[PDB]
Amino acid sequence: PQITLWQRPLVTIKIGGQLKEALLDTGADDTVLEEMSLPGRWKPKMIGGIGGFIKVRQYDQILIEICGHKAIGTVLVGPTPVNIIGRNLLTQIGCTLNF
Amino acid sequence: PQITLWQRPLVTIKIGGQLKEALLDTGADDTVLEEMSLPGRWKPKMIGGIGGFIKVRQYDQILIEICGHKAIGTVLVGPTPVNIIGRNLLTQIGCTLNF
Ligand SMILES: O=S(=O)(c1ccccc1)N(Cc1ccccc1)[C@H]1CNC[C@@H]1N(Cc1ccccc1)S(=O)(=O)c1ccccc1
Ligand SMILES: [Cl-]
Ligand SMILES: [Cl-]
Ligand SMILES: [Cl-]
Repeated sequence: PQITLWQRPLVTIKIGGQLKEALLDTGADDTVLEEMSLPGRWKPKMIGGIGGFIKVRQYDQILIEICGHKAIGTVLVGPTPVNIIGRNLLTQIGCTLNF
Repeated sequence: PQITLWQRPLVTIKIGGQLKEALLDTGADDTVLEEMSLPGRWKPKMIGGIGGFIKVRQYDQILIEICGHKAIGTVLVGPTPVNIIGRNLLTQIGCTLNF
C-alpha cells in the first residue's frame, strides 16, 4: 500500500493471537506495545522521549503480522500511551519513506 | 527520494538560514525542534510523548527546507530528544509510507 500522512498511519496487527491497532512510526527505533503477555524470556529496558522514560519488557524473536505481512523481531511491552511499530519491524515488511 | 529504515531516517533541514539534522517521524503529529530562536509571536501547545505531556512553544507559518524541499508551516520548539519533522510538514513535501 501507499499510506498517506494526512492522518496517523494506523494499521491492524496480529500478535500473540490478538488483533491490535498500531502506529507505523519511522522515528521509533523499536516496536512498543501496551501491556500484554508474550511467550519466552524477557529482560528489562528503558525507553524515553518527550515527557521522560518508561520501563518495558523486551521479548526477542516474536512473530507478528502487519497488514498481511509476516515478520519476526523484538517487541517491547509496557505502559506506552500508543501501540508503535518501529523501524526494527518496518524494515522487515519493506516499508520506505517516499517523496 | 526513497528512504529505507535500517538506520534512523535523518536528513538535513534549513531554518533561519542554518543547517540542522532532523529525524523524519511518521509517529509525530507535529514538527518539534530543539531550543532555537524563531521570529514572531508564539502560542502554547501541549504535546504527548512516550512519558507524558509537556508544554512547548508554537510558531506558525515558518519557512523551513527539508531535504531541499520548501515548506512553510507550524514549528514547535521544546526539549525534544532530537529535531523531529512530523506529519504536518511531511505532508507538505509529499511524503508517504510504502510497502
Ligand atoms: O519524543 S517523542 O515521544 C515525540 C516527539 C515529537 C512529537 C511527539 C512525540 N518521540 C520522538 C523520539 C523519541 C526518542 C528517540 C527518537 C525520537 C516519539 C515519536 N515517534 C517516535 C517516538 N515514540 C513513539 C511515539 C510516542 C508518543 C506519541 C506517538 C509516538 S517513543 O514511544 O518515544 C519510542 C522511543 C524509543 C523507542 C520506541 C518508541
Ligand atoms: Cl529486532
Ligand atoms: Cl531494503
Ligand atoms: Cl503546519
